[PDB]
Amino acid sequence: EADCGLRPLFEKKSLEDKTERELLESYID
Amino acid sequence: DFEEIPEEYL
Amino acid sequence: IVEGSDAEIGMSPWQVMLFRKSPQELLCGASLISDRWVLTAAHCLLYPPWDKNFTENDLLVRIGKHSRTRYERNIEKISMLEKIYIHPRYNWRENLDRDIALMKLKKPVAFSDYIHPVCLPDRETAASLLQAGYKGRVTGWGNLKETWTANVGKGQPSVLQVVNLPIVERPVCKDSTRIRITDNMFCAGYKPDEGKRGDACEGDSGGPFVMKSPFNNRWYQMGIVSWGEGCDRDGKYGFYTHVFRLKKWIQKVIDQF
Ligand SMILES: C[C@@H]1CNc2c(cccc2S(=O)(=O)N[C@@H](CCCNC(N)=[NH2+])C(=O)N2CC[C@@H](C)C[C@@H]2C(=O)O)C1
Repeated sequence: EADCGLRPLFEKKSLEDKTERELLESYID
Repeated sequence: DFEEIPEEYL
Repeated sequence: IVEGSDAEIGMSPWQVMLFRKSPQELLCGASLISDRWVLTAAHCLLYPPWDKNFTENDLLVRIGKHSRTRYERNIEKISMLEKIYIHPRYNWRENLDRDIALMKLKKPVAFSDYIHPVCLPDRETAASLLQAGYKGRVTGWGNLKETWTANVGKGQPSVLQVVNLPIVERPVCKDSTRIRITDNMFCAGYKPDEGKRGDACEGDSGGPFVMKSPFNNRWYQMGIVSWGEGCDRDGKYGFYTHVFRLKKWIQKVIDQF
């Protein structure tokens, strides 16, 4: 219920951090 | 080192 | 954090600092799972072999920090502990099995752009994210090097450091230590032939090992910075507390209902 995991200055602002994609790509290898 | 925090906590 | 980077502001809003009153010093990392609960590693509060045994009155909790040493008046929040809970079967004598601990804040904290809770995984999430080869992220204010030339520099970072490490196949972990690893642990790090480095290190303990769900765009805390053999050594990896396995205990302690 409680929202969590959504960063107020990132996710919520539709911006992504500098190395976040490394995480993501590691899934679709 | 550390900058000092309010003494009420210390 | 070894071979990591400066984190961006507000990059880990759930990152908590465990501060020691006197002497004033950084004890460990930790995370905010909610408005009043903090999740850290047991060995941060209790390690008999070194006469380590902190209590609710010896520590402080600093949430919303970026800089390691500054007193960030406008952004951080300093809380006092109401009660500490260590896993009853935490094995500090042999392998640190069940290295988990919860801390109950005295007063709820106010969420902000800098202070936000991280999520705890469920069966499917844990099931699909915890797969060797997949990357996780570690954050902390601990040593930048396992070792270094005294007085010629500063082993500690100015701001929060971040590193992304891949999960390693169980068998591989098992073969790297003489230590008895349990199902309550997991390992991460690059392999010697991998061409990359990085590790958590002293001062990073208790810190969170998180992962991002592509489908729901949320961060999940899959592990806790636990133990290791030195920092950033080849053919060695970091060991994290398996948060998912210990969820029932957390659940039992918290009692939201
Ligand atoms: C089963 C562990 C294995 N190793 C150790 C133990 C106890 C003290 C020190 C060591 S260590 O110096 O090898 N490594 C540190 C730090 C390693 C950091 N690297 C990493 N996390 N990848 C350690 O694990 N610790 C855990 C126990 C605590 C008391 C001391 C120390 C810590 O401060 O990190 C028991």
